[PDB]
Amino acid sequence: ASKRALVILAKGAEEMETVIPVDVMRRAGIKVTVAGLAGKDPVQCSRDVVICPDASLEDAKKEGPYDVVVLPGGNLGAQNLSESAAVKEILKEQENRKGLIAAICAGPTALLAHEIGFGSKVTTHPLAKDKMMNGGHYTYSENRVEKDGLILTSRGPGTSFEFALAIVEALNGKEVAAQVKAPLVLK
Amino acid sequence: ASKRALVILAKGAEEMETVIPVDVMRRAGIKVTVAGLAGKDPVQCSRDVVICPDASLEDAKKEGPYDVVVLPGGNLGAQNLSESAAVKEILKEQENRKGLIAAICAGPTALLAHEIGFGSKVTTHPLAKDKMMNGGHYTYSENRVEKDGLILTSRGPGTSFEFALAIVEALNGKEVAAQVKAPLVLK
Ligand SMILES: [Cl-]
Ligand SMILES: [Cl-]
Ligand SMILES: [Cl-]
Ligand SMILES: [Cl-]
Repeated sequence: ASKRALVILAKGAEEMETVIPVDVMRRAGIKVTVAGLAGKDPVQCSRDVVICPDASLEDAKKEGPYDVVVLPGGNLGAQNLSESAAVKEILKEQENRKGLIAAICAGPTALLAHEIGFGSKVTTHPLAKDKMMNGGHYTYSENRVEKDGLILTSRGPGTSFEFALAIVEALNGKEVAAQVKAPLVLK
Repeated sequence: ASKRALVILAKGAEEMETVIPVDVMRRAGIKVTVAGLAGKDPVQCSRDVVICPDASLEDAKKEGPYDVVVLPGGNLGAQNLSESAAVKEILKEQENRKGLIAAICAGPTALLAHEIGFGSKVTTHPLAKDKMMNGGHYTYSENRVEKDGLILTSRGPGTSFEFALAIVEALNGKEVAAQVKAPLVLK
């Protein structure tokens, strides 16, 4: 069976950090559900790109479990994720079942909000470090992608490909990640 | 007055090559219109991301002229662009007024189809080289971004940030491009 990914899409998400992982994961043969936090209506992202989700989160969360739960960044998107009881339940269940959780840019701050993965080495966007580190519940890294067991984090739009390929490597292995990578013309 | 960009969005466009330039150009303060080739309805991109355009191309083309016309890639998107009389008219008018034309991945093959910028040095995705070079009307480059006067081309999803920043540099200058670049956490 193919691996499955849930990408939780909130108003104010960073559209690059949403689309790059969705696209790359689909290139890797992962079945990706783009789930709208607020419902099935189109989502206005941080830079005004409007993305139509595959499903509401309400519906998608009934079709679990997923091999990865992905949290895009965008400050306002991440705040929305941080405020959601549905997201809290999903991430706690994912942590409890030892499933991967992946978050980029400000996205990792939603892990703090929901008390997920404390003790992990993490990265974030430089501008999100102080938020993430409030209370000292994580150990900070400046690596472009950081993975500490089942918590996978990354820094910003420019690390999105590396983040997505790390997800692919974790789920489908190094060879699939290398095969997906080559046609992308990465630096 | 701010500079203005028209991004022409066709079914089968590469969503990363669509969203990265839109987002980066908006970060640079460019007024970007995402124009749907087929009309104002949501567009299903190559990897099934669905993007809602700002306007139809029919409508957006009445609000010209634009400082840049941007053609995303995606093989099926580029074919759609190549088959469109509306796109032909837009690109011919843009070339005639010495305005920038920017195309990525397979996107440059639409320049061939519409007989735009012959004699220019161009790049494309490696898999689109032979299509682009049919007839020897361009000189090929393996540079990640190529700019020959008002024809700006680039290779693939992984060169999208460099492509977008080259657009920004051309329109708003080197300092604005460097300022936009820094928060992206590029390699
Ligand atoms: Cl943001
Ligand atoms: Cl290739
Ligand atoms: Cl394609
Ligand atoms: Cl910064």
